[PDB]
Amino acid sequence: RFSVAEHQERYKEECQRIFDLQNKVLSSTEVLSTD
Amino acid sequence: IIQHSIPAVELRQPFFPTHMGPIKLRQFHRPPLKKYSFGALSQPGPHSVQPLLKHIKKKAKMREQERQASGGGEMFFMRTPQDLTGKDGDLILAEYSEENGPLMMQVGMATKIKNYYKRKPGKDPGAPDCKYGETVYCHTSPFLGSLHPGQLLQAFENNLFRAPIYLHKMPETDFLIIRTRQGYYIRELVDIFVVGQQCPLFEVPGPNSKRANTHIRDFLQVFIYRLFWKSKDRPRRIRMEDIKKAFPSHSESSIRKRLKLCADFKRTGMDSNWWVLKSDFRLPTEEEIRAMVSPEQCCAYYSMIAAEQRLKDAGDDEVRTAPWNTTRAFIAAMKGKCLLEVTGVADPTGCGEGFSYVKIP
Amino acid sequence: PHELESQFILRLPPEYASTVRRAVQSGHVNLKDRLTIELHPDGRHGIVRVDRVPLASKLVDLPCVMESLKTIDKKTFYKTADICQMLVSTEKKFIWNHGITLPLKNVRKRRFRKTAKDVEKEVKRLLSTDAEAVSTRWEIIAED
Amino acid sequence: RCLKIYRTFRDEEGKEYVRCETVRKPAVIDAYVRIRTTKDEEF
Repeated sequence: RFSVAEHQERYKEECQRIFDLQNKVLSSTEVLSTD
Repeated sequence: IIQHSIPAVELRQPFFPTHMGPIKLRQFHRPPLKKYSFGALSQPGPHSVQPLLKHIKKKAKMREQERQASGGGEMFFMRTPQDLTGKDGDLILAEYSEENGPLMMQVGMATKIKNYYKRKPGKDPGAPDCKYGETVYCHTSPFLGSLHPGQLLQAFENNLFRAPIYLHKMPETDFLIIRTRQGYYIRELVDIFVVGQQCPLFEVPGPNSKRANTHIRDFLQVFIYRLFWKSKDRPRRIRMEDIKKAFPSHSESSIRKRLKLCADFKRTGMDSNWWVLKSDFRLPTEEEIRAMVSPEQCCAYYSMIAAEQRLKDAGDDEVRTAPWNTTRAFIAAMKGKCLLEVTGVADPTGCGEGFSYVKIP
Repeated sequence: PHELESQFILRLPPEYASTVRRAVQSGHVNLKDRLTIELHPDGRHGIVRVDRVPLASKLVDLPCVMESLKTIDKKTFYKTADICQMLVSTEKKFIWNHGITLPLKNVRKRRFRKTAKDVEKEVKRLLSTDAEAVSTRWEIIAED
Repeated sequence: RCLKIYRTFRDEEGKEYVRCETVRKPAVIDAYVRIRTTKDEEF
């Protein structure tokens, strides 16, 4: 029933994941098809 | 550490507007192409664009002569409004990912490019070198995530925010046309950065806050002092309807409250219908007036009133996405007060990319 | 006084963009005669004439906000203007959905969060018509 | 629910034409009604 390390680590990992998804999508030089 | 231009730290009125109406708050940081009434471009017809490459290299050679005449160190050049033209210097472009950021720089303000480079475990060759900015080795990631070993990330760093930027080459078809009253001018661009989600370092105040009303009062006082400095009359005197032209949403009781101390109204005789400066009042020096209001406080106030307009036009989820809430949430998360739900509705993308800065316990 | 400069982006067809780029990087005033811009009183229509060849232009609104940043030492950058408009050469039509950079494509449709409840101006016109009237009758309706 | 408005006006010379106008835009609706409800309380 963690109320301390579980919440903190979960928030931290979601933060690294979003930071790393944004870096990749933004630096992509891949052409994107007009929709 | 950030040194803005002398038009920016003196809060001069083209660059830092005193009043923004509703149609000017909807077009906040998106200024439309205005039609001129007088000038060379005001006459209808075809207009030749003018190349400016002798102007660029003449100005750069002149600034290098100024720098080598002053001992060769690093110099401060942006001292006039005519230094802030696009006609000279090395221009880059900076595109924003979010539609309406929580904070945004006014014209004339400075920012730095910092290249954060986490070394590889043990031996590393050195930071991949980059054309713009200075490199710094970051063990502790500035942003929410953490840098990989051997990963260099460039970022805009100033007093307002800190945001990851990504250098892209320009399209092969796009040029930059600087139009003024006299004619069109064309530059090419080669470097364009994409600015990610901002990490706010300044807290936008809320509407009717104490910090909000304090900034409004201090801005009006600074404008009144600078009108008194501009007065040529030996007893310095100003007119009330100059201030009413600058701040037309203000009730005149507040303007008279600011003029009550430091001025008095002359009805008859000489200086009639003028607000002369009191003889015992020492008008503050330039550095005291600069210490009264900061330009970043003006940017935070402009963000607040623009978000006020957008929320007002669109009739609690939207209120959470207001920059006073999101800036308070992010700065509180950086002190370790609270955590943020990184997936939510304050997400400026509207998809899984990007963060949401709203407080969670 | 000082008036903030108004910078916009000009997008040309690729062969005409190559000729304009070569003439810009050359640097003579010969380019001045070759490249002209005529903006129509619509405000969103124009001709760009490259080498006296007319091209049809539209001034469109860009979904993101760009900012020109000048520098003298390539370490500190000063914001010079805000760019929000592009004169592409070849209302809903005057709004551009894509951004200039490659990662920003279909930004307005996909990477922009949309919050919703011209329309205000229409409501003002309706209020003016109600004022110029004598008797006003209103009912929220159903299918009819 | 859509919004329909009936307007009574006087034409040049002598006339009393009535115009019934229906607003199907729910955005125009909201902004329209909010002023009346405000002006109804503004008395």
